[PDB]
Amino acid sequence: AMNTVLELQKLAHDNMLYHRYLKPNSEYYKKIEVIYELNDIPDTYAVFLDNESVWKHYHVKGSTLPEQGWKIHVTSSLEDSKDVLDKVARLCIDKKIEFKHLKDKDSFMKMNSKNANRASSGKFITIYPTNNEVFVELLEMISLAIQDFKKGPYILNDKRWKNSNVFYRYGGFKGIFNEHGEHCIRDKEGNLIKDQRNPFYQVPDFVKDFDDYLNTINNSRLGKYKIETALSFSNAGGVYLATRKKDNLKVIIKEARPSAGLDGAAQDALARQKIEYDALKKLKDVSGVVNLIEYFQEWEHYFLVEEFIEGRDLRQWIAQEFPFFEDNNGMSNHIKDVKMILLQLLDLIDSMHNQGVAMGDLQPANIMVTEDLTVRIIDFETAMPVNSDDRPAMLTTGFVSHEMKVSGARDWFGFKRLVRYLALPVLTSEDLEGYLQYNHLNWIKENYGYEFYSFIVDLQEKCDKRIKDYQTFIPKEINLNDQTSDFNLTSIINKLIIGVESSLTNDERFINGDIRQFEMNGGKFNFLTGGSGAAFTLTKNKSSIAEVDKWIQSVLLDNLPLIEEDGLFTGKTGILALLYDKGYKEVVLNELKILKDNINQTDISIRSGLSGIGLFVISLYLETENKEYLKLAKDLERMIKLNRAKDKQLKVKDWMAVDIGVIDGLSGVSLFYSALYSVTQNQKYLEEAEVLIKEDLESTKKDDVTGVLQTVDNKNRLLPYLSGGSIGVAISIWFLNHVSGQDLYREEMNSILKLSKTRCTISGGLFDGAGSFLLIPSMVKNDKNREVILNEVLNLLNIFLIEKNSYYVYPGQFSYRLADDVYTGSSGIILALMGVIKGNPLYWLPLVNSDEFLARTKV
Ligand SMILES: Nc1ncnc2c1ncn2[C@@H]1O[C@H](COP(=O)(O)OP(=O)(O)OP(=O)(O)O)[C@@H](O)[C@H]1O
Ligand SMILES: [Ca+2]
Repeated sequence: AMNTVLELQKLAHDNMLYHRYLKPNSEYYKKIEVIYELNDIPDTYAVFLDNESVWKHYHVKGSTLPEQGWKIHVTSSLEDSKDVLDKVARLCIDKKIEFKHLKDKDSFMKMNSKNANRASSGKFITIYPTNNEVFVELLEMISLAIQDFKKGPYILNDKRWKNSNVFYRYGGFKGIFNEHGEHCIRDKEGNLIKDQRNPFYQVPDFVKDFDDYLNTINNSRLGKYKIETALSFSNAGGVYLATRKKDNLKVIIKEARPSAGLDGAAQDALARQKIEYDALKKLKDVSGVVNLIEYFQEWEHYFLVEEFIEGRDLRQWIAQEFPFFEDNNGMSNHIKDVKMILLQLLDLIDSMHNQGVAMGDLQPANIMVTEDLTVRIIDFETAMPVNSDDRPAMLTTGFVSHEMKVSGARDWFGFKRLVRYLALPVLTSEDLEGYLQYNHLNWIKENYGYEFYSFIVDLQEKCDKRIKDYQTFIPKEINLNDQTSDFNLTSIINKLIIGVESSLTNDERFINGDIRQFEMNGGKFNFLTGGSGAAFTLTKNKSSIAEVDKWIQSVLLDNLPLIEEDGLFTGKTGILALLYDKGYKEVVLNELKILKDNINQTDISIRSGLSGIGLFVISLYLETENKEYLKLAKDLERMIKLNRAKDKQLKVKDWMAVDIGVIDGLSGVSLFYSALYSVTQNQKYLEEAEVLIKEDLESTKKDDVTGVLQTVDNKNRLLPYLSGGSIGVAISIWFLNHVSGQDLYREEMNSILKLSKTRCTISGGLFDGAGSFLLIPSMVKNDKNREVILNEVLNLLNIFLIEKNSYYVYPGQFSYRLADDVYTGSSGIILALMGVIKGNPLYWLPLVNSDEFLARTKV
C-alpha cells in the first residue's frame, strides 16, 4: 500500500542562489538577511552551534558516543516546531542523551523547502543513543511524548517507527571522510564504506540482522496507470509521466507530500496542489489551460492527474527555435511565429481573468507550444484570484516588478516582459531594466525593422492598459535616441574603467561582483570574483593607483596567508601575479616556497587546479630567471600525469563548471603543456598539449546548417562560452599554435570563429555569456577579417553595455544586478577588450607581467 508510493522516489528521470542576493534598492548583488531558545539547561550539557551550518548541538557531560550506529530523527510541522522541540529536548536532557536540532526558523525553512534535498528533508532533531538498547528504548519514549502532535514531513532516508513522527536510520554519528567521496562509515574489514544518504531507506550490509530485528517490533486508484518515468523531483513530491492502463492516455501525475516542500509563504506541497486543482476546475472550459483528469489520495501522498500536453515550454522553444545564428537575411519566420504565439497568449490571459483567476507566474517555463504552435499554460500552483493584492509565494525574477501589486496585474507585467523576451531572449531584472530596456528595444528595432518593433511596443502598451484596470501604474517615457552603441574599443575600456572607479566598495571585497564573492572560499579576494581581479585590471590601465595600493596594504596582504586554496582563479596564485606586478617581490618569493608543499594534489583545472597553478609558475619563471620555478613547474606536470593515470574523469566543484574546455577541462590543461614546451623545447610537452585538445574536440558537435562548432556536455547541451564551450577550446588551439609555429586544427578553429555570428546570449559575462565572444577577434590575425568579426561581437556586447551617467557599467549574471569582477562584470570585459587591441586571447589570465607573456612564449 505505502511501499508503492515510496518506491516512486526511486525512479530514474531525464542559480536559484541569485534570489538571496536581490537586496531591494541596490544595483549590486547583496545578501538578503533574515530562533529556538530553550531555557533551564543543566550544566552537564554543552550547547553550541555549527561553524557555518544549520544545527545546534546539545553535547552531554564528557561522554563519548560511537563514531557510527543507529540514530533517531524526529520530524515536525513548522507550526509545531517549538512545541515539539520542548517535549523532545526536555526528555533527552532528563536522560542525558546527546542530540541536535536545526538552529532557527530560517534553517527549518531551508531544509524543508520545495527544492531542499530529499534525503536531508524532514530531519528536524537528530538523537544519538549511546548503544542499541537505549536506541530501542528511546523509540518508544519519544513517540510516547510526541503522540498528540500533527504528522510532519516524512523523512525519505529513514524508516518510520509505527505511525509516529519518530524515524530511524543507521549511519555516521561523526563525519568520517575519505579521499574520494563525502561522509562515510566504518566496515568490519576495509573500513571505508560510504554513508548512503538517498531518498529511500537503506541498510549497511554488516548490521542487516539488527534491522531484521527492528522490523519485528516495528508494527488502488493509482494502480490504474503505468508510471513510466519521472520528469522531475523536488522535496514537495515527484512529477511523473504515466499511461492510463487499458486506454493508453498519456497523463501527468503531480505528487504532493503533506507537510513537505515549504515555500516563502510557508505553504506546503498539499496547499499548492489544492490551489492548482481549484484553478484548473475554474478553467475547465478555457481550452488553453491544461485539463485535470482526477484527484486522489494514495497512502499519505496526494496525486493530481492531468492532461499530458505534447510540445515544449517557451524556454525550450526559445533555445531550439530562436534564430541565434546570423545566416544573412532571415528573421521573418521568427517574426511570424512570435506574433502567432503572443496573440494567442494575450487571448488566453483574457480568458483566465474573465474566469476570475490569475495564473500567478506568467513566464516562459509555464507557457507551452505544440508542434503547430498552439499555446497552452501549465502549473497553476501560483494561481490567485484576480484583484487579490496578497504577497506572492514566489517571484520569477526577470518577469516581475515590485511596482505590481495586484495578481491580475502581475500576469500582464510578466506577459509584457515575455513579449519583448521572445524578440530578444535576454534576461533582465527590474533593477537593471531601467537601463537595458533601451539596449534591448534599440537592438530589436535595428535587427527586425520598424514594423516588428512597433508591433512589440503596441502590444506592450496594451499590457500597460490591462494593468491600469487593476491598479495605479504609469510607466516611464521612451525616447530610444538617448541610448547609443559604442564601437570604439578604447572608449569602451576607458568608460568601463571610470565605471569601476565610481563603484569601489570601501570594504574588503574592493568591488561588487558575482554572488560567489559570498558563496565561495576566497571569493572576496581572488581573481575570479574578488578584489584582485579589479585591482589587476585597474593596474593594467594605470588607474586608481592609490586606491589599489591601500586595498593591497590594508586588506589583501593580511588575507593572503589565510587563503587556503592555491588556485589561479579561486586561490593564491592569481593574487600573487597581481602582487608581483605591484612590486611585492619578497611576499611572492615567500609564498612560492610554501607552494610545493601544501596541496599539490588531484584538481588539474585552470580554474582551481595544478594546470592553472603551473601556468602561473611558468609565467613567474619567465619573469625571474630562477630555475627553482621551472623545477616546480616540472613537479606539477608529473603530478598532472599521475592524476591522469589514476583516472581520466574530472571533478567539478562549481555549479556552472563543465568538465570540458579551457576553464575546468582538458583544453585548459593543454595551456600549461604548451607553455612548458615554450620554456623547455621538450617535444613531449607539445605532444601532450595536442593530445589534450584532441580529447576535448571529441566532445564537440558541428551544426549542419550553420557551420558552427560547439562543445556538447553530459546533458546534450551545446556550449560556445569561454567556460565550458568551444571558444575556450579555440584559445588553447591558438596558444598551441603560438608556441609551436604551426596551424593545427585550422578546420575546427574556422568553425569556432563562426560563433561571431551569434545574435544574442542569455547573459553578458566573460565566462558564461557575451563577453566570451570578445575573445574571438583576438584569435584572428588577418586585419580585414578581424574587422568584420569585431563589429559583430560589438553588436553583441552592446546588448549588455550600460551607459550610466557619462561612463559605462556592466551587468552580472542574468543581468539581475551590476558586477565589476572578472567572472561576470566589467573587469573581465575590460581585459577581453584589451586582449583585442593587443591580439592577445590570453589577456584575461592573471599571469606575471602578462604584457610580455606572448612575446616570451612565441615559437
Ligand atoms: N501537463 C503537462 N504536460 C507536459 N509536460 C508537463 C506538464 N506539466 C508539467 N510538465 C513538465 O514536467 C516537468 C516537471 O514539471 P515541474 O512542475 O516539476 O517543473 P520543474 O522541474 O520545476 O521545471 P522548470 O524548471 O521548467 O519549472 C517540466 O519539464 C514541465 O514543463
Ligand atoms: Ca514548474
